Amino acid sequence: DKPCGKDAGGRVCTNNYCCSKWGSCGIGPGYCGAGCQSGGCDG
Repeated sequence: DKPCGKDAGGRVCTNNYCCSKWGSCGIGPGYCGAGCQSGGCDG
């Protein structure tokens, strides 16, 4: 499995997902909240 965000250069999944603080792509409270490095986040 591969990184996103700071541990990749910024990019995320092709879907409107969010990048968690350690490079895991997906959706959830710590993915799209104040944890978000990049992607379709709410904050």
